[PDB]
Amino acid sequence: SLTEIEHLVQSVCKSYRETCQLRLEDLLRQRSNIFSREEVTGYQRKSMWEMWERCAHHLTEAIQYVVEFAKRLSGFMELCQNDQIVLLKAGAMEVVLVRMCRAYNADNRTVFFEGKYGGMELFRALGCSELISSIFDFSHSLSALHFSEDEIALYTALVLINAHRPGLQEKRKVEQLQYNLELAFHHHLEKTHRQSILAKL
Amino acid sequence: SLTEIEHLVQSVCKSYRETCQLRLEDLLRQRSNIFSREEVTGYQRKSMWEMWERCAHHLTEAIQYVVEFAKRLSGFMELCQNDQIVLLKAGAMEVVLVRMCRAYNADNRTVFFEGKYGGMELFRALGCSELISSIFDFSHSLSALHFSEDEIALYTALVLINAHRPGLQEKRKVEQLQYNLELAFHHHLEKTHRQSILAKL
Ligand SMILES: O=S(=O)(Nc1ccc2c(c1)N(S(=O)(=O)Cc1ccc(C(F)(F)F)cc1)CCC2)c1ccc(F)cc1F
Ligand SMILES: O=S(=O)(Nc1ccc2c(c1)N(S(=O)(=O)Cc1ccc(C(F)(F)F)cc1)CCC2)c1ccc(F)cc1F
Repeated sequence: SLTEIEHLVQSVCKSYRETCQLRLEDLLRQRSNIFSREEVTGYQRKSMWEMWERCAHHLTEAIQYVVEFAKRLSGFMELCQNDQIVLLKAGAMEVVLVRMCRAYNADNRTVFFEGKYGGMELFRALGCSELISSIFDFSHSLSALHFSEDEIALYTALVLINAHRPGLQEKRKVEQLQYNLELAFHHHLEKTHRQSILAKL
Repeated sequence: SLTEIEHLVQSVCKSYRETCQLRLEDLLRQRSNIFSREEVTGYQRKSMWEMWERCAHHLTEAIQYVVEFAKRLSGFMELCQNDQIVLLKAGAMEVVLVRMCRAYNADNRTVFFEGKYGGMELFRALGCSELISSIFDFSHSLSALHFSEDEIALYTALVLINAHRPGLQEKRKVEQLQYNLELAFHHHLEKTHRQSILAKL
């Protein structure tokens, strides 16, 4: 449990990288590529039905990739079908949300969506202004932690692999996986000098 | 195709009745059982996260029952796995919405939700006031058609079994199912003297 834990970090990070939808360098570069008023207006003039379809498609894709990420964690495939589903039900949306913070630009308060960056107003046709502001505020406050890629990988791993979830058959097995991931997270934070973030999550 | 079509109506209606979540008589009776201010306030004070969980659970249940209804239609099981999924993806939410009109009371503008009736304000914590009003307006306008149970059964059947859906392997097979359901719908409307509704949907 020294080279074993160092392989778990390498593994979690690789599983994350190969199941992240977008490469970070493209997300950062594309910050300058902002939707015009004309384009934003095009999205706002879409019917409530059309927009919900579009946005539901993207969410579904995002969740699929989170499933692929979960399957890639050591031990996740060894859980009974009930537990796999429970952990994904309790964890997926939180992982999508943390993953989305990468696509959020706190400087101008925009997100990457369908190839360009735009603000909350993009989603006006959905009729969820309050919900969308709360999603943006979450991203905003999470972006102030300046999470590295490797940190997202390890942290989203711990979000999914949570033994406290209601409905779980094998609490003890999940506890072991969780514990190994906790060791992995805290180890990588020690070597990178980033222990300070533990207090503020 | 006279006793055959009369058996299809009986069949569709029975499949609907055994996959409707709530009996209509209970829905109508429970119209008088309205949430108090105290109870409505309890829902509004729930966090955005808590309410979304609750409402997502109910939606998921509603969709499950719509799946059971689809499987119960003659020919639906005979479609390849791709087509089954396509038709459910394109149709489910529309069926949920039509089914929900039964739980909507146009007289006081309330819906049945978790055991009592309440208005739009129940869902304030979700942050989707615009979306929720559009759902209520849909129910409102649909409730003015005064759809019988048998009519919902046959109409929701035609919503799902639509050959025009993008992504379909066996367009010709779905066309045959659709056509039989169209015959069944129009037949039942003839015998019940309710041809007038065809113009206004
Ligand atoms: O390409 S996206 O679909 N763009 C995007 C970026 C931000 C948002 C939305 C969509 N949407 S959406 O409805 O089309 C899909 C969506 C994404 C995330 C969430 C979240 F609440 F779980 F975070 C909900 C819906 C509205 C909420 C904010 C995307 C999805 C996941 C991700 F990690 C990054 C993304 F850019
Ligand atoms: O017991 S319900 O869950 N109560 C109910 C009645 C009306 C609504 C909601 C919930 N919700 S919800 O978010 O908790 C579940 C939901 C139900 C229907 C739809 C619809 F848009 F597809 F119609 C969306 C969400 C908000 C929209 C209006 C229910 C679900 C389906 C149904 F056909 C009848 C119901 F009463």
